[PDB]
Amino acid sequence: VNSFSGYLKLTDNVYIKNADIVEEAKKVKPTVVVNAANVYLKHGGGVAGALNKATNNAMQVESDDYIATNGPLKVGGSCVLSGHNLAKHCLHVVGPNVNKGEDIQLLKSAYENFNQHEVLLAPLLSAGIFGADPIHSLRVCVDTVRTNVYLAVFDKNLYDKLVSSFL
Ligand SMILES: CN(C)C[C@@H](CO)Nc1ncnc2[nH]ccc12
Ligand SMILES: [Cl-]
Repeated sequence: VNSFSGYLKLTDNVYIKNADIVEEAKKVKPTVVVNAANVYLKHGGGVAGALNKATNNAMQVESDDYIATNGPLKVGGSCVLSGHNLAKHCLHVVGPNVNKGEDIQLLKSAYENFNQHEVLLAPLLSAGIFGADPIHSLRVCVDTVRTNVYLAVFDKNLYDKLVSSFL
C-alpha cells in the first residue's frame, strides 16, 4: 500500500492520472520523481523547467555541478540526484527528443531506467515538448517498466485520449 490516490490502473504495475507532476510530488513526496531531462541537465521547459522552478533552482545548481564533474548523460540514460523539496530522489531520464532528430527506439532504453526503482512518480517520456507520440510513449512504458509506476499526464484532453485509446 502506498499514498498515491485517484489513479486509474492500466496493468499490474502501471497507473495513470490527469495531474500536474509538480503538485503531485509536493503532495505525495514520493521516494522517486522522474524528470524528463536532457543530456546537459538544462531544466528550461516542460516537466524539467517546472520541477526545477518548484525547487527554487536548487535542482539546476545541483545539476550543473553534476555535469561539470561527469559530463553529459546519454540519450536513453539517467542519473539519480536529490529530490529536493519534491521527493527523496529525482531520477533524471533522457528520452529521445524528436525535435532534435533523435532515434525513437531509444525510448525503450530510457524507460528501462525505471526498473532500478521499486516505485516511481513519472511523466510520459519523450512526450510534450520532446515531440513524440504520447500514445506510443504510454505503450512503451507499459511494455518496458516492470516496477510500479504512477504516471502524471498534465493535459486533461490528452489524458482522456490516452485512457480511451489504451489497449
Ligand atoms: C504537457 N504534456 C503534453 C507533456 C508532459 C510530458 O509528457 N508534460 C508534463 N507532464 C506532467 N506534468 C507536467 N508538469 C509540467 C509539464 C508536465
Ligand atoms: Cl512537456
